[PDB]
Amino acid sequence: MQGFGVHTSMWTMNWDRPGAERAVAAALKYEVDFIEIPMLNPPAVDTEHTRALLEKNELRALCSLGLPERAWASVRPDAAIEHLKVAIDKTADLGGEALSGVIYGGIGERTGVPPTEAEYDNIARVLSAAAKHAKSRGIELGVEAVNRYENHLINTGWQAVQMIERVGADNIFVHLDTYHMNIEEKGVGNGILDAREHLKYIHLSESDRGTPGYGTCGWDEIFSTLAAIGFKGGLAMESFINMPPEVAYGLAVWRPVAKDEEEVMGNGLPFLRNKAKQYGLI
Amino acid sequence: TMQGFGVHTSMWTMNWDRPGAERAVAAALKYEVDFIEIPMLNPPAVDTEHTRALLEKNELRALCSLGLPERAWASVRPDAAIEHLKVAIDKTADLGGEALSGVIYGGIGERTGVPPTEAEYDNIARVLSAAAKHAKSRGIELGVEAVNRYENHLINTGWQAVQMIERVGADNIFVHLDTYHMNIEEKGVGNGILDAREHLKYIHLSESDRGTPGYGTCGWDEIFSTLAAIGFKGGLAMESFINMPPEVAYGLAVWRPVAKDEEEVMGNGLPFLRNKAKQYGLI
Amino acid sequence: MQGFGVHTSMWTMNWDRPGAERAVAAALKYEVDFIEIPMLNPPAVDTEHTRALLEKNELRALCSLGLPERAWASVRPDAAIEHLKVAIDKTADLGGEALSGVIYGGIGERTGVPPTEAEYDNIARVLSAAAKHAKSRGIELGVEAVNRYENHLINTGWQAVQMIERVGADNIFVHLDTYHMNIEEKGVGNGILDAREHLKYIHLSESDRGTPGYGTCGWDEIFSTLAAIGFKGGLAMESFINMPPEVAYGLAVWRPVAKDEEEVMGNGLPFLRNKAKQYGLI
Amino acid sequence: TMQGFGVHTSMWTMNWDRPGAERAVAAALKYEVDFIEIPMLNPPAVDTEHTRALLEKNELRALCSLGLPERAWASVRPDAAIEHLKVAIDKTADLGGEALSGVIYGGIGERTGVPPTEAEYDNIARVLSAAAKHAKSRGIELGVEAVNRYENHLINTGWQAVQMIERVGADNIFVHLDTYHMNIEEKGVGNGILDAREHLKYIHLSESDRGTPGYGTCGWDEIFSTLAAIGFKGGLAMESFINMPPEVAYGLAVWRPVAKDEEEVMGNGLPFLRNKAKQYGLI
Ligand SMILES: O=C(CO)[C@H](O)[C@@H](O)[C@H](O)CO
Ligand SMILES: O=C(CO)[C@H](O)[C@@H](O)[C@H](O)CO
Ligand SMILES: O=C(CO)[C@H](O)[C@@H](O)[C@H](O)CO
Ligand SMILES: O=C(CO)[C@H](O)[C@@H](O)[C@H](O)CO
Ligand SMILES: OC[C@]1(O)OC[C@@H](O)[C@H](O)[C@H]1O
Ligand SMILES: OC[C@]1(O)OC[C@@H](O)[C@H](O)[C@H]1O
Ligand SMILES: OC[C@]1(O)OC[C@@H](O)[C@H](O)[C@H]1O
Ligand SMILES: [Mg+2]
Ligand SMILES: [Mg+2]
Ligand SMILES: [Mg+2]
Ligand SMILES: [Mg+2]
Repeated sequence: MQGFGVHTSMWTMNWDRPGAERAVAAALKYEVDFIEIPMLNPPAVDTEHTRALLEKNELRALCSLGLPERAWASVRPDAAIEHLKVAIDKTADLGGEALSGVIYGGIGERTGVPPTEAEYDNIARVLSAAAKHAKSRGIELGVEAVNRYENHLINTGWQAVQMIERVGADNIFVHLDTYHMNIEEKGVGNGILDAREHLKYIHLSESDRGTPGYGTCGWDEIFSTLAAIGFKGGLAMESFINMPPEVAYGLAVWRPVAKDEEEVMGNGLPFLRNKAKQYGLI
Repeated sequence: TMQGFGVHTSMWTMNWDRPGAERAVAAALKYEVDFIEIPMLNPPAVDTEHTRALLEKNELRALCSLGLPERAWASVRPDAAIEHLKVAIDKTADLGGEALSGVIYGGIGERTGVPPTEAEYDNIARVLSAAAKHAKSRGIELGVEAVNRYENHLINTGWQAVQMIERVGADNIFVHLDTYHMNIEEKGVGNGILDAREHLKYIHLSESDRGTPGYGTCGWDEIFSTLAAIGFKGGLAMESFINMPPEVAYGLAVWRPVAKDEEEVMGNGLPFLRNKAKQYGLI
Repeated sequence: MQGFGVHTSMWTMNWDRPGAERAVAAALKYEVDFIEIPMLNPPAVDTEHTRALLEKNELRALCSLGLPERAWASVRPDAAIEHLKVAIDKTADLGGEALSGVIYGGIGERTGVPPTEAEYDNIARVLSAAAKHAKSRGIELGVEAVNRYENHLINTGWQAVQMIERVGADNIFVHLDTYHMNIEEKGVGNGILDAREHLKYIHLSESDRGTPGYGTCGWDEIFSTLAAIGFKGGLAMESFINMPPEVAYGLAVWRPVAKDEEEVMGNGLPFLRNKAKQYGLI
Repeated sequence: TMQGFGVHTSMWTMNWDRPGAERAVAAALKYEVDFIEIPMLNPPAVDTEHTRALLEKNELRALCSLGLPERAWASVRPDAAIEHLKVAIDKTADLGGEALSGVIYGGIGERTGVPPTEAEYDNIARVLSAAAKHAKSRGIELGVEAVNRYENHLINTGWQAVQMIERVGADNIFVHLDTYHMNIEEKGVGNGILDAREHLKYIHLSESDRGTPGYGTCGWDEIFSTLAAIGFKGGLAMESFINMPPEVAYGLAVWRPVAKDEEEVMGNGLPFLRNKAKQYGLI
């Protein structure tokens, strides 16, 4: 994945047929290169319809998800493997090139105590099996580090890399998110540095999930460090103008992040494209 | 109105028993602070006279802070919240504290999955009006600390805190901001200070990862410049989660160390904050 | 002045008839509230044409200059007074509301040692005379602090305020410039703080004189501090893009500051207006 | 190959005379820096055996820096520049210095009034080629420091510095950046580091007003993150003009104190920079 993309919560709450149409049409208005589609209810996704829309409008895609509690990999690894296999198949069927996000646990997952080796061992077994299935469908898997309040297992670039190393697959990458790094990284550039050998995808998300350029993220540090490590993967926006219901409780958007998609896309995407030009990103 | 620099004593003591109070006051003297913030996990157990004597002997000012336990969350159990707050207010006053602050309007862990409602805010306002009257009768103030979306769904920004203060209509409730929470919640960190400017009397100076101030993602120059520009008169209180007791830490989503040790946090973070306060004239 | 404006150097440094027309046309294109008119040669300005242009287009204006060497106030105060009187009359007659800039000296002053009381006494005598003339024509005067390399006399907000106190006039204000403050102020907000009782005008200029938003100025600190002191004066964008070479060389522009006007105005003005909205200056 | 932390000796002495050398070396030991950077502005006046003995006695490494005097500006008087640089290189080597850096291609305060020309750059390239051979004969390297538009019109950015190193084609010339200069010249400070990454061996960590690092407008987190990202392994050196060498004062434009004294800059600035280097995993 290359260039600029948008997580489709910018435009649709649910990836149903009307929502897919609405999101793809909106993406065309902004000349982005790809979209990121939530894979939160895999049997409900009409893959033939989404593939038709993507190919007609010359858009690339990937999918992302968080695991439902019934299938959290850390404690119910057999259910997690079965869920990920279905999500991988649907991602591949619609033409998506990867399945990323919190593929190792829940959005809002917490035991109340620090993560344990038994949990990480379960996650490793799940991701090893999922990565084999992904290879059979020709897609990659991404592991997104999220903040301490959304998951207790993988919060930093360094923890994400440790899991990629624990699994020992060749088709799992690290996915970072500036909103999460703004909380978790001891200096935001350190997350990028720690993840550099595996970093293929980054959510350029403002500190309050609003408009990039108008929060507390350290954008100049972020873009300088991406340029320094030779980043050439996907640059994707993530702003919860709409909230997918299956993850709303974990994402904690209790008030509007911005007025509407026109504001976030009209002000945020030019800011990010201009910063990528300024620091010479590949 | 607290003045100068202080510290939240969690780095030495979250259980304010007799040895814990001595340990915390000894730390405050070591680091030469102007005041301490005393956590009240269990208000009834506090020895008010021992603490009062310690503060007076050492010319240390203090305030107290807490969050409501689930049995007393104001949004849903306002009668129980009033009863909890009355005990904490009396203990604060009797030990010589000048205010009770923190998440006095709810608890860590509140989340409905939807936006806060008028019904919830009505209950919070009734609780804070009763608590404010009790605090007035004991000659202290109350502070409302805005915390981030994941800890509570009701008061996350300076502007929401001010709206609640206006809803209650008391004269002795102020806004308490926290740079760690503002780093998530405010649309530009200075905007929390700007929105709260008529009521801001206290700020937690905490790094973005609860570690060492100066070494994270908080915008310290914007924070201190904006405090100076609004003419901030109030407590500058350092807050770090280093050495917090495990069960408290886990409740605040601390799953891994926030910093190497106290010598990193206090040896690097306190001078950073004092230097910034001098730089921008807050001193 | 209130709202947003532009220093017209991007279209005109020589305020002749076609230059005035070109600048007012640009002001309307970018929907600004006011223009800052450079006065390289005050005697040559057609005051009636400019006044009619401003009035017809509902545009407000102020003027600015730096003193030429024959009239540097620190050493040639009588000549400085004569030069300022002519500029003040031209400003008032064209409908301008203030004369600002380096009205206390010139670009290129440098003794090699710290500024002296004798220098400051001559400047104060000049500004006292000029302020009285300005008052008789109904306009104010602004003192722009500029960096150490351009002039050795007034570099910080606090130095500007000390000169306002030394003169004792009631119609002189402080004019700050983010490009100069980025060098001179010990934390950029401190220039605004120190000048808070007298600050009525600010040049919003990137650190390299290029595109605001894309440099090393601390824009969030600048706008938050302006909001916090209750700033109600002019927000004026300044960029050296397309400056006439002669003038550019005198300001040490040895290479392009930006790609073109489309970059500077198309990226820079929205950035600044968005920041002003974000922090409630509007 | 300088490494670790060092200080430009204007922190402590206005001239590198015998009393000034003793003062500066003594102060450097008090702060446990790894090296000092000695101005080479009056080469025939430097007592090289005295400085060598002090450095060797106190286990301190050193390099030298300069700006060319107008009589020997390389862009217009290249033969004089070569003769001046040969003397400066010889004295640097005699006192045990490992490199000669700074504005070795022109003046501090050099200005024609118009943009730089190819003929000026041809002269500089010829000078630097000849100087680089002499430096190799004495076993030291040369550094080219980009400085801002008001101090020199020829080399202002990392990218311009690299273009000159490539033009000269000598393998013993490195790029030397300075955060005070990059704060003005680089379109985003990290771009200077990125542009110079193949040749960057030395950086002045100098605050935006030449005062205390951490208390100005330099983007330190961006600076340190980008240094770490490019694998920087050279010298990290402070530059604060507590004292002003007279031969460059007019060009450096320090008209008012940059800070209270050296105790304030070293006491607050060096720990800040060391802590940032640790934070981003340089040191
Ligand atoms: O940032 C995230 C959740 O905090 C993830 O990026 C998540 O939103 C997935 O995309 C769900 O589609
Ligand atoms: O920031 C806070 C919780 O997130 C509060 O400051 C908390 O630490 C309590 O009041 C502790 O007394
Ligand atoms: O910033 C400035 C010079 O450095 C001034 O603003 C200058 O542009 C003149 O006054 C222009 O009229
Ligand atoms: O930063 C500098 C001058 O602007 C340099 O470090 C200067 O010291 C010369 O290059 C050597 O003095
Ligand atoms: O693919 C075009 C279309 O409009 O997409 C949305 C879907 O609900 C509609 O049934 C279908 O006709
Ligand atoms: O002046 C700013 C401020 O918020 O004004 C109101 C006052 O209660 C506070 O002490 C002070 O910080
Ligand atoms: O090297 C020791 C010493 O003190 O350094 C300073 C120099 O002026 C003195 O002459 C010499 O004795
Ligand atoms: Mg994300
Ligand atoms: Mg707090
Ligand atoms: Mg200006
Ligand atoms: Mg330097």
